[PDB]
Amino acid sequence: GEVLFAVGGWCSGDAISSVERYDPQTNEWRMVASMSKRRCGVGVSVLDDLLYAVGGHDGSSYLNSVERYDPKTNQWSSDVAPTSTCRTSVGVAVLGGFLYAVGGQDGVSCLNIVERYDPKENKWTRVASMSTRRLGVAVAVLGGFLYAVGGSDGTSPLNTVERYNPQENRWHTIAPMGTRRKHLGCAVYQDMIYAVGGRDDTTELSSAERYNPRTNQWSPVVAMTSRRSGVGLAVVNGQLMAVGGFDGTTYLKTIEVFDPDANTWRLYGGMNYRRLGGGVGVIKM
Amino acid sequence: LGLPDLVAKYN
Ligand SMILES: [Cl-]
Ligand code: NA
Ligand code: NA
Ligand code: NA
Ligand code: NA
Ligand code: NA
Ligand code: NA
Ligand code: NA
Ligand code: NA
Ligand code: NA
Ligand code: NA
Ligand code: NA
Ligand code: NA
Ligand code: NA
Ligand code: NA
Repeated sequence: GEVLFAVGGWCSGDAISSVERYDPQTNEWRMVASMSKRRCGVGVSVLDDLLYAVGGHDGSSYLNSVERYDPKTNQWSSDVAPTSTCRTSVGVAVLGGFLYAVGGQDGVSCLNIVERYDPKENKWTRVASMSTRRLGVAVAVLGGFLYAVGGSDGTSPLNTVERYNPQENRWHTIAPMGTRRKHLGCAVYQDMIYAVGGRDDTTELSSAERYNPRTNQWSPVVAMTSRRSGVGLAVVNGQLMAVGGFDGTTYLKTIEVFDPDANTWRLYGGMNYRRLGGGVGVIKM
Repeated sequence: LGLPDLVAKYN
């Protein structure tokens, strides 16, 4: 059984330190321990059964700190080495036992740098930089590759996509999305990379699309019920769930679950708190 | 400096 954690975010002028846990078996969201820092634009993933919160922005400052949460003790610890620069609206994912931090902004520039965290050494190390600077990038891991999808180069949202080969330590550009998207959500579902929401040049998006590495093609997916920029996306007990965001008017606590058989997204009441640009992580309990 | 791109208003 898996549970999903929603971490941090932004609502109505403030960054958020609170954290909540969704239990699929009961469809209930419960508050757990808060982080030491308020963090919006926070990178979140799970490595060796610990939930990581990388960087973000606390409402006053861009952050380079990292903290991690043990569901067994319900404690956050600030015992993780910091990243080499601030990392806000950074994509974070796990590949080969390392936690990667991809893109973001440091407060002065949009980033193409990439570093990875070795939990055995408590150490971050720079690896190959991306071709493109990408704040608000989303990431996913499939077939031994780390994908960097969309983002903004500081001038415009991007439809471009690249993937990282850890054996070569090289990035390669692959097929682009049909829509430019920054602050989108990405996740692997049914061996394709799903990309949902974000903002294009003019609006928060409800649209979605998916990438098949066999064909190197993106294809449209049925749109979500709500437009959602700064949306989280994860698979929990085999179900693809979009979490929170901002629709153009309202900070969102609702969530949506994709039903591939019905080809529709189903909207649910969702979280205790509205969260734009939090992060999500999935723990196997 | 500046508000993060994620959160600054568009209107
Ligand atoms: Cl609930
Ligand atoms: Na809070
Ligand atoms: Na804080
Ligand atoms: Na700062
Ligand atoms: Na800090
Ligand atoms: Na660039
Ligand atoms: Na932009
Ligand atoms: Na390759
Ligand atoms: Na577009
Ligand atoms: Na144009
Ligand atoms: Na498409
Ligand atoms: Na609101
Ligand atoms: Na709220
Ligand atoms: Na995760
Ligand atoms: Na940002």
